[PDB]
Amino acid sequence: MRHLKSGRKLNRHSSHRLALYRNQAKSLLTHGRITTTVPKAKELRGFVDHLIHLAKRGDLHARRLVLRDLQDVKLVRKLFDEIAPRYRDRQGGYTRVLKLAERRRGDGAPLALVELVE
Amino acid sequence: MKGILGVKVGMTRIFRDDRAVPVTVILAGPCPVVQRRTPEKDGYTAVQLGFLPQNPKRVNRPLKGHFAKAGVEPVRILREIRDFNPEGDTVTVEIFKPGERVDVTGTSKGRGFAGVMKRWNFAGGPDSHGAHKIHRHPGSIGNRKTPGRVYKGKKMAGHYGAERVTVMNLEVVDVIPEENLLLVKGAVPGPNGGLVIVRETKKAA
Amino acid sequence: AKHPVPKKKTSKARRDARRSHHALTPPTLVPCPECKAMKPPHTVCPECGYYAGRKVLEV
Amino acid sequence: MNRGALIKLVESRYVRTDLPEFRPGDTVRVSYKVKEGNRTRIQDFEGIVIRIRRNGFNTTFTVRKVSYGVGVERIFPLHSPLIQKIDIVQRGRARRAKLYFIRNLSDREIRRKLRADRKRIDQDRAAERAAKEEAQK
Amino acid sequence: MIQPQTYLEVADNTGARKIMCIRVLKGSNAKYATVGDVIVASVKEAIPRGAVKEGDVVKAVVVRTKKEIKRPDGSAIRFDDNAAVIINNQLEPRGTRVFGPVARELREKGFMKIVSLAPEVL
RNA sequence: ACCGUGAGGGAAAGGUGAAAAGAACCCCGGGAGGGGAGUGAAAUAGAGCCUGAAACCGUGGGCUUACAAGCAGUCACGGCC
RNA sequence: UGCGAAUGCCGGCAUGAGUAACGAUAAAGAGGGUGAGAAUCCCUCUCGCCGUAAGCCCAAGGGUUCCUACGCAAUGGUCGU
RNA sequence: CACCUCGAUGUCGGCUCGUCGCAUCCUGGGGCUGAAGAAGGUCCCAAGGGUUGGGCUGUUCGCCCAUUAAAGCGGCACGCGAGCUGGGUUCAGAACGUCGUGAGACAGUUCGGUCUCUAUCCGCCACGGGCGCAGGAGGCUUGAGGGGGGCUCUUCCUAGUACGAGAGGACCGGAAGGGACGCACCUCUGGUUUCCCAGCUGUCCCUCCAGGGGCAUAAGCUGGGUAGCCAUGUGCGGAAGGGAUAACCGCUGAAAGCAUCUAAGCGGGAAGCCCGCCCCAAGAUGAGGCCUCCCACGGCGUCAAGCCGGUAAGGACCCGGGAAGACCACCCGGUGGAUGGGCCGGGGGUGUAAGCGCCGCGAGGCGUUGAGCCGACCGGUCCCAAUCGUCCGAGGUCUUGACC
Ligand SMILES: [Mg+2]
Ligand SMILES: [Mg+2]
Ligand SMILES: [Mg+2]
Ligand SMILES: [Mg+2]
Ligand SMILES: [Mg+2]
Ligand SMILES: [Mg+2]
Ligand SMILES: [Mg+2]
Ligand SMILES: [Mg+2]
Ligand SMILES: [Mg+2]
Ligand SMILES: [Mg+2]
Ligand SMILES: [Mg+2]
Ligand SMILES: [Mg+2]
Ligand SMILES: [Mg+2]
Ligand SMILES: [Mg+2]
Ligand SMILES: [Mg+2]
Ligand SMILES: [Mg+2]
Ligand SMILES: [Mg+2]
Ligand SMILES: [Mg+2]
Ligand SMILES: [Mg+2]
Ligand SMILES: [Mg+2]
Ligand SMILES: [Mg+2]
Ligand SMILES: [Mg+2]
Ligand SMILES: [Mg+2]
Ligand SMILES: [Mg+2]
Ligand SMILES: [Mg+2]
Ligand SMILES: [Mg+2]
Ligand SMILES: [Mg+2]
Ligand SMILES: [Mg+2]
Ligand SMILES: [Mg+2]
Ligand SMILES: [Mg+2]
Ligand SMILES: [Mg+2]
Ligand SMILES: [Mg+2]
Ligand SMILES: [Mg+2]
Ligand SMILES: [Mg+2]
Ligand SMILES: [Mg+2]
Ligand SMILES: [Mg+2]
Ligand SMILES: [Mg+2]
Ligand SMILES: [Mg+2]
Ligand SMILES: [Mg+2]
Ligand SMILES: [Mg+2]
Ligand SMILES: [Mg+2]
Ligand SMILES: [Mg+2]
Ligand SMILES: [Mg+2]
Ligand SMILES: [Mg+2]
Ligand SMILES: [Mg+2]
Ligand SMILES: [Mg+2]
Ligand SMILES: [Mg+2]
Ligand SMILES: [Mg+2]
Ligand SMILES: [Mg+2]
Ligand SMILES: [Mg+2]
Ligand SMILES: [Mg+2]
Ligand SMILES: [Mg+2]
Ligand SMILES: [Mg+2]
Ligand SMILES: [Mg+2]
Ligand SMILES: [Mg+2]
Ligand SMILES: [Mg+2]
Ligand SMILES: [Mg+2]
Ligand SMILES: [Mg+2]
Ligand SMILES: [Mg+2]
Ligand SMILES: [Mg+2]
Ligand SMILES: [Mg+2]
Ligand SMILES: [Mg+2]
Ligand SMILES: [Mg+2]
Ligand SMILES: [Mg+2]
Ligand SMILES: [Mg+2]
Ligand SMILES: [Mg+2]
Ligand SMILES: [Mg+2]
Ligand SMILES: [Mg+2]
Ligand SMILES: [Mg+2]
Ligand SMILES: [Mg+2]
Ligand SMILES: [Mg+2]
Ligand SMILES: [Mg+2]
Ligand SMILES: [Mg+2]
Ligand SMILES: [Mg+2]
Ligand SMILES: [Mg+2]
Ligand SMILES: [Mg+2]
Ligand SMILES: [Mg+2]
Ligand SMILES: [Mg+2]
Ligand SMILES: [Mg+2]
Ligand SMILES: [Mg+2]
Ligand SMILES: [Mg+2]
Ligand SMILES: [Mg+2]
Ligand SMILES: [Mg+2]
Ligand SMILES: [Mg+2]
Ligand SMILES: [Mg+2]
Ligand SMILES: [Mg+2]
Ligand SMILES: [Mg+2]
Ligand SMILES: [Mg+2]
Ligand SMILES: [Mg+2]
Ligand SMILES: [Mg+2]
Ligand SMILES: [Mg+2]
Ligand SMILES: [Mg+2]
Ligand SMILES: [Mg+2]
Ligand SMILES: [Mg+2]
Ligand SMILES: [Mg+2]
Ligand SMILES: [Mg+2]
Ligand SMILES: [Mg+2]
Ligand SMILES: [Mg+2]
Ligand SMILES: [Mg+2]
Ligand SMILES: [Mg+2]
Ligand SMILES: [Mg+2]
Ligand SMILES: [Mg+2]
Ligand SMILES: [Mg+2]
Ligand SMILES: [Mg+2]
Ligand SMILES: [Mg+2]
Ligand SMILES: [Mg+2]
Ligand SMILES: [Mg+2]
Ligand SMILES: [Mg+2]
Ligand SMILES: [Mg+2]
Ligand SMILES: [Mg+2]
Ligand SMILES: [Mg+2]
Ligand SMILES: [Mg+2]
Ligand SMILES: [Mg+2]
Ligand SMILES: [Mg+2]
Ligand SMILES: [Mg+2]
Ligand SMILES: [Mg+2]
Ligand SMILES: [Mg+2]
Ligand SMILES: [Mg+2]
Ligand SMILES: [Mg+2]
Ligand SMILES: [Mg+2]
Ligand SMILES: [Mg+2]
Ligand SMILES: [Mg+2]
Ligand SMILES: [Mg+2]
Ligand SMILES: [Mg+2]
Repeated sequence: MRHLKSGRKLNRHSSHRLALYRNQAKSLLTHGRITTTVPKAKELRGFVDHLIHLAKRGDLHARRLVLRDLQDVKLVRKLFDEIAPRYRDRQGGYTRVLKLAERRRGDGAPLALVELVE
Repeated sequence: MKGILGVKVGMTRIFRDDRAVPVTVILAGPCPVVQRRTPEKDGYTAVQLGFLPQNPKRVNRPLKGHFAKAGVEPVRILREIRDFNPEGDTVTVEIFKPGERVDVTGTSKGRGFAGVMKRWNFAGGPDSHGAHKIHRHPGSIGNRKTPGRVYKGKKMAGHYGAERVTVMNLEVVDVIPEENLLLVKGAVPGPNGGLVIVRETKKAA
Repeated sequence: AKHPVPKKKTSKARRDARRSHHALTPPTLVPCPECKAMKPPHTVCPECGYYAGRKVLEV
Repeated sequence: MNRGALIKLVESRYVRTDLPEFRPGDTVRVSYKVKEGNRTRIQDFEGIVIRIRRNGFNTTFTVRKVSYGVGVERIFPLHSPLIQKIDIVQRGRARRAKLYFIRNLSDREIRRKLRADRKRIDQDRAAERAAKEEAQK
Repeated sequence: MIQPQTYLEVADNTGARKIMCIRVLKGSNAKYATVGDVIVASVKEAIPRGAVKEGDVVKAVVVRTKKEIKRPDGSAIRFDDNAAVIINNQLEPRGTRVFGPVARELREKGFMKIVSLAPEVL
């Protein structure tokens, strides 16, 4: 059953799934565009959006908050200086997820694009 | 035999006569009668009773402005009321006085493939001792060579829920016409936001 | 090797009858905005696919 | 239609504001209207509030006390018509939402564990010493 | 909810300390006894020279339960133990004097002397 | 060969054409393979090569079939090719 | 010297079936590179697991498995550059 | 008895799941009584439903404890091991008694002793795909025929009345509470709530401090915990009523003057039967109905029914999703849009964050601060994404009677 519950479990246990998102985050916040499976993407939006919207607050508390998930002292700087500002007038939707037509061969996995918005 | 459509809103307790009254708030909005159909050209008596208004013309050509008040066809005209002939136009919550019993028909929450034991409250197996991969199993399903088959209605696991269910003889704790609200106490089927139809009781009829 | 087992070889008729639903369905394709080539809907059609969203440019 | 909860939030005209502020941890005395064989008295019930079940209307709180050698817990609806009134008799420093742990603890040791929230005590008083002044003149 | 096999403290001076439920006296097949319900029990522990002896099979009425009792006014009451009062077949208490609180559900269930003898009715 | 520590056990597996003349070159392909060209009396003799049966798997066509039930055939009639 | 049966013998091909399974629940993610082709090869970064080991050194046994170049038909339980 | 089965038809008991019979254990209805009443006895009708929990023993059975309206008897391979169990029986070890010179043996005893992942057909529970229902569509429906359900106790009023010397104590009628069972449900009560919040230990790490991260499960441990899913929790059901009947009770009434409930007739009369309630249901090929839509193309088929295109009303594909769901199906959305994500507000949980200042030698304490963080719940908001499109889809056979 398991009705109006929110949040895919991606054939991973708690720590793995969590440690996954954190990793896809650093990647995205590092290259601005990422290719994954549609589902791992659909789920990445929210995880990152939050991290960004918390960068729009700039206050050190929020920095330390984002450190929990991203752990890298730079990259966070980059997030706080380069990436955050670009959205100061954009509230929500700091991310885009566009599907691709080609499917991972010998596995069939449908892929999607995940880029920072604007 | 007054009937009316509506959506289960939620549940809450009331307090009356210094007593807690658990009730289920159903919204029985104004129901624009769009057809009637009598023993003339039908053989029975009822009232098509379109509900929620909506429809920025997702209505296509099967629309019926035939019966004047279509007031932009509603999402769910579905379901008549059978042997009900309203105050001419538009049926509302006014047909119900506090103290009347009612029969609510709903669509029970779905549980998908539900095992025997839940579907049917079977006892299943022991969780210890002998045990062995049969803890939630139905046990035997027959005899031997005679009859040499399984009965026609054998209770087994299968889809369970998401079906027509009518909890009967419910008290009408209160009715608030200002907002088309109706308060029955207790057990109306289906989820919130699901569609239900409230009818006269069958204890008297 | 063990417990339940088929009692009779399934006929050519009855197996192919099982297959009556194994038939495939050709991919749903749509003509591409810019390029003339065909590509599946709602996908960044692989030849500079979009406009507002980065069209994974083959340009 | 999306009125939703604000609709159900309407039926609540039994909502009730004539009641004081209290938190799990501090002890209160709640006067409750009880039948008692035909007649009707206003029996009191005094003890530490163990829990508060916030749910808008029909949130409920539980109070426990040791009545004649036996501990008792009572659960009242925070907006119940039968509660004529409720007076706080002392503030307590919870440190933790639900305080079930005091059950296997009852004695002196529940004291020096819940230890009088002076901060909130120093209110109340000063909050009634300024409402007793700015009410007359 | 008291059940065959369940142990009850004895809230009277009949002489018993602990009784153990042996049957809940309701229908043909009730599953649990609660406040105001009468049970049959074996006396498991008892004070020397009291009215009741160990091994005695007796009747009792449940005055307290660890499982909360729900009331029509929306509230609930809950005690730290399950206690009973040994009674004769007329359902009159066997000994004088009862100790500790008792659920008001007792009066509602027709046990008038006990509620009276109770030092507090909650 | 393989199996067995060992004594020991112990198989499968033949055939293009008269002659390699065993398919230069070109096209598709990463190859494999195939398509033309070419050799030959013959290339469904192309080297997984004489003949190439049966089970078995396909593609195309004719008749036939979604209210009928059976050792599947048989005897009748009727249709359609 | 005539095969349809010997749970016959040798071989070929069927059914079950696109079904069970793909061999420890230590765990993965992205970027870049190579390439006809890449979840599976290379490199970078992040993550996880061993640590009286799942690290290292001997003796057996094994006998080219070693290093490198060029390769992917088969062997690799998928794919493979 | 030795008829199928020894190229195998697994054997007691338990568990699970039932189903049927009635020679009825209870409840309903009756006749007789050596039936005052109440309570029984005995026989008749009746199979709708119900038919408890424990101690002992492998036990079935039975004895016993506590109850009950009752603690019914049987069949189904002594129902059910491709469903479980394996205590008993019933291999190999060992021992006792007993028997035998012995090896060994015992419907005698004792302790131990491998129960085999894959369902092909039928059958059963579910869910689709196809074609059909002669024009094609979108809605709403009738119900042939099925299925579900069907139990019962206590107290009170009647009335301490009828009845009885008394003790006891009805009928009939009426009221309120239960037990078990069923369906639904989340407000309450109570669970869980795999990362929603906090606290804690060891270690490793980022950054020395402060603050944090990994691992200690597939949550490290602990205290809590929304939504959902749930019972211990909540609502509601068994009916009422109509009709026809059983045993039986009668009316009228001959044969047979009288008499007879019966032979012609009629009336009462069961928890049972048929309806009624609930659910399914037109593949009900007997494929029903009503409402509303699109229409009566182009070539061919020269005639019989057709063939190929575009098309119309619609419908799929694709995509965002869903208390719907294994896949499918179903439902809602798809920019003329609040569908999911994000953001915002509210609810809810946790229970006073970091930083700074003050007090303390210190662990820590106080304030800022109900702070901070915050899954699912109620909403709002086009910031992100449902872009753009593709394909499928009637033009209606014939006969007959009625109509302008
Ligand atoms: Mg998997
Ligand atoms: Mg972990
Ligand atoms: Mg569901
Ligand atoms: Mg069920
Ligand atoms: Mg249950
Ligand atoms: Mg059960
Ligand atoms: Mg059991
Ligand atoms: Mg169990
Ligand atoms: Mg076992
Ligand atoms: Mg197990
Ligand atoms: Mg069997
Ligand atoms: Mg075939
Ligand atoms: Mg003794
Ligand atoms: Mg060897
Ligand atoms: Mg060798
Ligand atoms: Mg050969
Ligand atoms: Mg030769
Ligand atoms: Mg020759
Ligand atoms: Mg080339
Ligand atoms: Mg060639
Ligand atoms: Mg040639
Ligand atoms: Mg030639
Ligand atoms: Mg030739
Ligand atoms: Mg050739
Ligand atoms: Mg030839
Ligand atoms: Mg050949
Ligand atoms: Mg040849
Ligand atoms: Mg060959
Ligand atoms: Mg030759
Ligand atoms: Mg050949
Ligand atoms: Mg063919
Ligand atoms: Mg038929
Ligand atoms: Mg036919
Ligand atoms: Mg058949
Ligand atoms: Mg035939
Ligand atoms: Mg013929
Ligand atoms: Mg022969
Ligand atoms: Mg043979
Ligand atoms: Mg061969
Ligand atoms: Mg299979
Ligand atoms: Mg399978
Ligand atoms: Mg598998
Ligand atoms: Mg594996
Ligand atoms: Mg690359
Ligand atoms: Mg290249
Ligand atoms: Mg990778
Ligand atoms: Mg890669
Ligand atoms: Mg791998
Ligand atoms: Mg060596
Ligand atoms: Mg080698
Ligand atoms: Mg090497
Ligand atoms: Mg190499
Ligand atoms: Mg290879
Ligand atoms: Mg290869
Ligand atoms: Mg391979
Ligand atoms: Mg392998
Ligand atoms: Mg290569
Ligand atoms: Mg014989
Ligand atoms: Mg013989
Ligand atoms: Mg055989
Ligand atoms: Mg066999
Ligand atoms: Mg008899
Ligand atoms: Mg009877
Ligand atoms: Mg009598
Ligand atoms: Mg009798
Ligand atoms: Mg009988
Ligand atoms: Mg035993
Ligand atoms: Mg018995
Ligand atoms: Mg016996
Ligand atoms: Mg018994
Ligand atoms: Mg039986
Ligand atoms: Mg027998
Ligand atoms: Mg048997
Ligand atoms: Mg077995
Ligand atoms: Mg058995
Ligand atoms: Mg045994
Ligand atoms: Mg055993
Ligand atoms: Mg001897
Ligand atoms: Mg023997
Ligand atoms: Mg034994
Ligand atoms: Mg042992
Ligand atoms: Mg034994
Ligand atoms: Mg098996
Ligand atoms: Mg069969
Ligand atoms: Mg179908
Ligand atoms: Mg027809
Ligand atoms: Mg019917
Ligand atoms: Mg039935
Ligand atoms: Mg029926
Ligand atoms: Mg039935
Ligand atoms: Mg008397
Ligand atoms: Mg008298
Ligand atoms: Mg009566
Ligand atoms: Mg009742
Ligand atoms: Mg709730
Ligand atoms: Mg709850
Ligand atoms: Mg919860
Ligand atoms: Mg640490
Ligand atoms: Mg460092
Ligand atoms: Mg530190
Ligand atoms: Mg580590
Ligand atoms: Mg480690
Ligand atoms: Mg681990
Ligand atoms: Mg943790
Ligand atoms: Mg808890
Ligand atoms: Mg229950
Ligand atoms: Mg009746
Ligand atoms: Mg009748
Ligand atoms: Mg009658
Ligand atoms: Mg007469
Ligand atoms: Mg009669
Ligand atoms: Mg009659
Ligand atoms: Mg009845
Ligand atoms: Mg229906
Ligand atoms: Mg029809
Ligand atoms: Mg109609
Ligand atoms: Mg879905
Ligand atoms: Mg749609
Ligand atoms: Mg669109
Ligand atoms: Mg939205
Ligand atoms: Mg909030
Ligand atoms: Mg503080
Ligand atoms: Mg602070
Ligand atoms: Mg200092």
